[PDB]
Amino acid sequence: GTDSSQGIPQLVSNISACQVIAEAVRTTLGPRGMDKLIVDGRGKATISNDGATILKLLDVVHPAAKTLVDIAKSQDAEVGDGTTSVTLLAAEFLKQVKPYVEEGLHPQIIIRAFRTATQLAVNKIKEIAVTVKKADKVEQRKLLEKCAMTALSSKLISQQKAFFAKMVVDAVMMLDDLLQLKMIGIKKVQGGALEDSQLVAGVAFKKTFSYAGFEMQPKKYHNPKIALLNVELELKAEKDNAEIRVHTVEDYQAIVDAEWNILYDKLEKIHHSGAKVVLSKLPIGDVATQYFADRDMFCAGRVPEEDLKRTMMACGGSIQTSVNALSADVLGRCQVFEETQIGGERYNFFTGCPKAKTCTFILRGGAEQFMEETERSLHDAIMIVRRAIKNDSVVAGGGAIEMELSKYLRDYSRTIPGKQQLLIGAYAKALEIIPRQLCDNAGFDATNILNKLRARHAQGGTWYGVDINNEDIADNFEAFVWEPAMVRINALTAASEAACLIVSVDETIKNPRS
Amino acid sequence: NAGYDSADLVAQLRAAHSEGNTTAGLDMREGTIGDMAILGITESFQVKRQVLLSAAEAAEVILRVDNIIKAA
Amino acid sequence: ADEERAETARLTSFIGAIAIGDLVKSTLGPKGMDKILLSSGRDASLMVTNDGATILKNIGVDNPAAKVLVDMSRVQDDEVGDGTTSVTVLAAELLREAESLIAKKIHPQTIIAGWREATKAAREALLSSAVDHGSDEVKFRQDLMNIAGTTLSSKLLTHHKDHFTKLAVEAVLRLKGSGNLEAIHIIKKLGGSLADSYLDEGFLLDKKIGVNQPKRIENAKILIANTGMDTDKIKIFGSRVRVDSTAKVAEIEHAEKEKMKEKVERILKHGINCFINRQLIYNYPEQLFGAAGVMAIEHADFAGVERLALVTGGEIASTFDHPELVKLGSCKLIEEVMIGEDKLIHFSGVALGEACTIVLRGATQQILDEAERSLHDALCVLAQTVKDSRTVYGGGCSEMLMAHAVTQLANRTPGKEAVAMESYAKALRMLPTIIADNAGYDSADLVAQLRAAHSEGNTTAGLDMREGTIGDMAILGITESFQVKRQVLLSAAEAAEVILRVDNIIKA
Amino acid sequence: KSRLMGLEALKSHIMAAKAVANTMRTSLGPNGLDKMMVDKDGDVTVTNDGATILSMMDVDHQIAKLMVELSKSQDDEIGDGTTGVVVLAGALLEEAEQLLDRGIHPIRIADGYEQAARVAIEHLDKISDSVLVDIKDTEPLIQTAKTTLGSKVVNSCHRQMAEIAVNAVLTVADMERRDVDFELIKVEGKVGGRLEDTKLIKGVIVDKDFSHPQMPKKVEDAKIAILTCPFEPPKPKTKHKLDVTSVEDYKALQKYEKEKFEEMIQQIKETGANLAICQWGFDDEANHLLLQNNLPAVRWVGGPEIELIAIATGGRIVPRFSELTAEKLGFAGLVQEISFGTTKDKMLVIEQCKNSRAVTIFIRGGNKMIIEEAKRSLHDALCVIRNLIRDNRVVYGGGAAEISCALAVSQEADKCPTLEQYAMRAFADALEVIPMALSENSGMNPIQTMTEVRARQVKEMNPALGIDCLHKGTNDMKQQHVIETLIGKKQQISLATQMVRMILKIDDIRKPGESEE
Amino acid sequence: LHPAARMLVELSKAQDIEAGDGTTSVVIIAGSLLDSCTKLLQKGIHPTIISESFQKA
Repeated sequence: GTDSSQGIPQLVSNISACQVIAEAVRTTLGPRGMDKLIVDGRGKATISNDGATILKLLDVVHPAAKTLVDIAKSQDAEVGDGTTSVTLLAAEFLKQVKPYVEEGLHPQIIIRAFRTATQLAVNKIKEIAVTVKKADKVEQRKLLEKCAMTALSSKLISQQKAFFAKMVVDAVMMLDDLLQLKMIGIKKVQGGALEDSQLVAGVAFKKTFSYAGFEMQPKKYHNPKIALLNVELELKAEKDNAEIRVHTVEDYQAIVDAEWNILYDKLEKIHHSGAKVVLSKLPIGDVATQYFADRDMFCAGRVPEEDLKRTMMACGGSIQTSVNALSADVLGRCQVFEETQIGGERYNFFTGCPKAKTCTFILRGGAEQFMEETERSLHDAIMIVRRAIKNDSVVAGGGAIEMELSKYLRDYSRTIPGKQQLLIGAYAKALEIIPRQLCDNAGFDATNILNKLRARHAQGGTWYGVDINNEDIADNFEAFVWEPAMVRINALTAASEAACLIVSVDETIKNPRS
Repeated sequence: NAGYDSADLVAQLRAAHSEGNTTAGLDMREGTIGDMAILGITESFQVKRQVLLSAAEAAEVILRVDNIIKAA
Repeated sequence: ADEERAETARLTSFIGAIAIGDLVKSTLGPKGMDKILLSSGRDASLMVTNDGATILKNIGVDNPAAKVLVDMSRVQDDEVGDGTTSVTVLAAELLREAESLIAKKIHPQTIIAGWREATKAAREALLSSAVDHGSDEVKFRQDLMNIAGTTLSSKLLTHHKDHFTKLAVEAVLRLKGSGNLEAIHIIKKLGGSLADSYLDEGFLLDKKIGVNQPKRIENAKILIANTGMDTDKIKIFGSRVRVDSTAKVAEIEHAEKEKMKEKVERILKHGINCFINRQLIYNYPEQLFGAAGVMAIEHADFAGVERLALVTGGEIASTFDHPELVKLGSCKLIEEVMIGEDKLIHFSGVALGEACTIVLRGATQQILDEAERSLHDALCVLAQTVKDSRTVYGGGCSEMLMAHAVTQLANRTPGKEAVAMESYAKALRMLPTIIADNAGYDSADLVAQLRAAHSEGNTTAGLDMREGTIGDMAILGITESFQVKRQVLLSAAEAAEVILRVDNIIKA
Repeated sequence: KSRLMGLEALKSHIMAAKAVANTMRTSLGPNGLDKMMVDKDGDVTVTNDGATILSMMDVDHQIAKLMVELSKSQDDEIGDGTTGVVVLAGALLEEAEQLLDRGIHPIRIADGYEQAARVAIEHLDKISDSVLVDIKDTEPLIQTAKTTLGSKVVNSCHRQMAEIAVNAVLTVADMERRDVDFELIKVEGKVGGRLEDTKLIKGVIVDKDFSHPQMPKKVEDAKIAILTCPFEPPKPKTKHKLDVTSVEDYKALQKYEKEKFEEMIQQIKETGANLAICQWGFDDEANHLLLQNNLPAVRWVGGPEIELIAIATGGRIVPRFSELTAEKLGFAGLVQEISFGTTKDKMLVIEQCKNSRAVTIFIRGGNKMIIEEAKRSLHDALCVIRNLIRDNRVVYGGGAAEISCALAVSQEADKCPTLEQYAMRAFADALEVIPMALSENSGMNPIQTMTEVRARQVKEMNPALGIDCLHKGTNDMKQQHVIETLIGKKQQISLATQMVRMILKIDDIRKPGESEE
Repeated sequence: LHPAARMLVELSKAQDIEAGDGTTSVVIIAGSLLDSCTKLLQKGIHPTIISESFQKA
């Protein structure tokens, strides 16, 4: 059969279930803000501060619950940043219109009038927007750094940022011209100097399999002709799995010296088709590694394809599912291959590559569970540093602009209404909740702080905002607490409509009724 | 009463009085073992003989009535 | 995982070992009330058991605490003898001892060391109470006896226990410090003789030789073989398998008759009338071997070859093919005799000596089993009797002396551990209690007095729980090696102390 | 599912750590009590080691999984330091919850610990920052392996184990590299041995022995044949075994396997290597032909272990028979099948002295526990000793430092107007449970115990003396020699406080239930 | 079938092979013994002290 339900009972059942899923995003995204633990299904666990990551892993039954799923993704597909903020805002409106729907009064104009300030806001947003490009140098590496400094400490690292931001600087420029986010891959270790990360353009390699002596196997090449290989090299190579056997008489010693041949053949197929460092995405056998040891040609196994790819994009080369290497572009090469251990694990650095816009970071965290968010702070900086690049105009962070926009609407809350101040009072307030969430999830006084900003926002102040480590009043733009204006613009688009959309629907059909 | 170790201190004062110690006892004021020379906590033979007297009777006398007939 | 916590696991460590420490101590002490092992869990049956492991082991152990004691007291039994009864109870006793302390929460640090020291106190007190009766060899014979007397006592044996009073002492003496089944080779067989057992000459085996072989051979030169036939000897041509149809099913069993005959030929190259092997044959092959002139004497006792080889100068070895790799031996006579209703072939001509054979005749295997085990414990404890000829008076005298000497030590030496150290001594005095009721006799008036009585110095005097009386443990011969007694003091402390240090049990 | 936040999961956080930590704090240190822990397999495992308790448990919550994994770092890193990093990590939750119950926002209290974790590791730094070399450290190493070996309650005479751990770690983990290396340590040992019987064999000892006693039991220096060649069934990845069903099929099976191994044993002996160690070792048929050609050689070897005789021996590699040459051979200083006095432990040493690329500790014990006893004893010794070999940095432990660390921070707390003083207090207040719980495992008043040391730490102004970690009555961390790598002392802190922090930033929980491992 | 029930069937069968008669008679005095034990254990008398009384009987 098939189901459908109209009605305020369902239309409120809409808005109720709508605000259920925003629960996740309505905690996180702040330096003293929260991360999220979603342990779903079979006992699979996930720690992601990103909503659009966890939310899609979480169960969303309702059309509204599923409508906000892309709303987080909508901001996630844009900057990769700010999913929780765009999702938090939508549910806020519902709290604000909640009187009106319990009043029972919703002219469809109310949501149609949400679009008005949505424009006007993102207007004033891009209006007040100020380019950071010609503002900061030409190379703009201070554009990068002061966006690197403050975007490293907006999640975790306020100390390393003094050391790291300048690396977040040059990693962005190097990698950029290629928008791949894999080539900035950071290498975590321990046992060296902790909380010290070195930016290395060359790709360190997590895994390589080399035995039968490690000092009779060359670990370094100043022209690696790089075997980028998806090939597995098996322990013992049988001729057949059928119409052959083992020992029943002749094949006892017959198979074995023949078993060696395919490995003599195939392990060499890498060599005579060329290699020095042999990077196999799949394992290397022990007597096979003895072979490569006996061949004095560096052999790697179980290599991540991504390390191959960063190298592939570094060499202009490619990975090979074939032990046959038929060209330098299907094979790979560099002008440096160096195996070294920084932190106690074998790295294979490809440096001076034919291309190498890869930026590898050898990083060490203060401890076991504490080491990860630094890299997330590094990339998040790298993201919005690149996003301060991918958008010239970058406004004050920490919800600095929304407060004025509220009063900017509190203007219309005075100015506009025959009615709609009810909206303009409701609507605007929901803005201020997102940075309020920070003072909240940091345990500091939003209202106080936000209104301490508002007294100066009463002065006409706009970029006045919160530094979200202290949760304190400041000017976020000058503090370089920043996100681009389009990021601000992109938020109000979806979150306004989601309220508008789900309002237009009081009726959800279920065709399977299953 | 003091909240100190009876286990230790007693068995210490037993470790005192196993060999025998006529000069010392456990001072609950101090919390630690202490002299009985009349350190001031040494008490008259009058009381400590008679306190020993009366209840020594009663216990065995409580033993003496197995039979109790209660007519209330 | 699943973590038993401080509350349950230790009380579980309390109850389980205490629940298994109850049954064997009824059996235990002079005139110990037997436990009846009830088998309703495998078959439905009754079993009369004084035996610790038979009580213990025949009941599979589930509880983690019931594991260790039944495990520890078991090896204590195979090692030091009758350890399943002692160490189980003794540790379960100390577990009964810990509880008030644990009810008082005496620190798990305190109790272990407290019982650690008091263990020495009793071990030293036992040692103090231990005196060599083995000063003279005949006294040492008696010392071996008096100590075996406490080892061999309180079992269902009758002429066996007495046969092993001398036999252990005879074996333990001529081994000079040891005891063994190599000096005396146990043969447990059926027969009209109930507990009757004697020291065999050469050795005997259970089987009758019919068909065309004479049942007795003279001038027998033993050809010893670890190798023999299964009635089928695997070789190059022995792998023939013709079976396809039902006719080849009919033909295949007959080829076995072809297989049996060629096996006779390998022994003829040796040229000996008497060939002994460790393997067996049917009658139909018995028909083949006596016809060819080489007599097949089948399934020779592994100890029987060792019985001869030790006396006859022969060598024990493995993988026989030709006479050279295994030294020859000589029996004066190879004969078959009538033993009760049992018809047995018998080797002899060598009498006693270094290696002996002990034939155990019985109505059942029950009367046979205890005899080897009662000797097993005797030999080791009488081997212990060599190391320490100290025989301290058993039947509670050793027990009631130790807790005494523990006590004064358990007093001033601890400033605390009197909690433990005295609780230790209490367990030592518990064994005399669980017998006193079994004797029907009062524990209390006995124990505290009779301990102090003989702890004030009547050492020969002690607990005769046959009669229930205060009795002399010397004239009764109730005394035993300071070793066997020291060792059962060693394990049970741990089995109680180990699971005390266990406050938590995780279940992965 | 359910998003479970506020006190809901904050319990689910504070819940799991307590059941975990307590069996560890009752097993904490030598006074820590030895816990029998039986599987669903019905198998008794007696665990006084929190990590082994952690290895024994998996408690249901994501942190209880990670706490098992938390110590493993410092257990890999420092060895010792497994139990304390966890037991206190739950005490912070006790601290923190009350602090949140004080109304202090969770991220507030979350931060102050780490914020105060500086002085924690920083006050430690001041005790011994020292560095010594192998022959110097061996005295502090045995002095630390007085405690570390004795941490499993087996140190007695085991300065043998300490001293072989002295030269084991420096070999593999160099003092100059300052990189953790246990890899070239070859863990080796066998049940049936003794605690008092333990060896550091600088080369590799293979289980297999000479194919015959008639063939010599000595292979000379070097000249070892490192090969993958079948002398028995090859056992590749996948092949099915078919046997012979006939009389005429049986005879020739014996001739061929004779004909190739002779030539192979010849060619190997003709190659000039007087020990053939074959990745596919000898059948019993290859043994007599090996005796026919009269060469000493080894039977079945593990696949990678023939590399382990290639790396550790410095012998240049020949992978397989087909490539045999006299140039590339296996090396051995001396080849001996060695019995240690327990024939239950019997190894053929392929001996390495000049070039030893895998150092081999050989551990022994009467039982599976007793080896493992000595194993986890020395291995945790090994790591602290490694920590000390790189930099020999110790402190007077057992809470004597915890109090002294509790001074500064809890003091330094009020020095700050900042909210985190409460955290800093509760930080420095959470430190002292270790001697407390120790004194409890030590069977003493835990409460005065800590303050006995602070009465000292008043007087002392330094851990030297302490309370009783050994229950031996001398109140010392000094002459009692509670001495451990100051590195790992700092490893518990950073691991404990910063993990809890990461536990604390997450009150956000999507699980079907509350605590899901 | 009961721990003390199984000895009964035994007890019966034995007097047959013991005598050839009295098959019931061994059991008719069995419950005779089974009573006296009670009053003794009701008197509280020790069972092993009760045990050899059977011998003495």
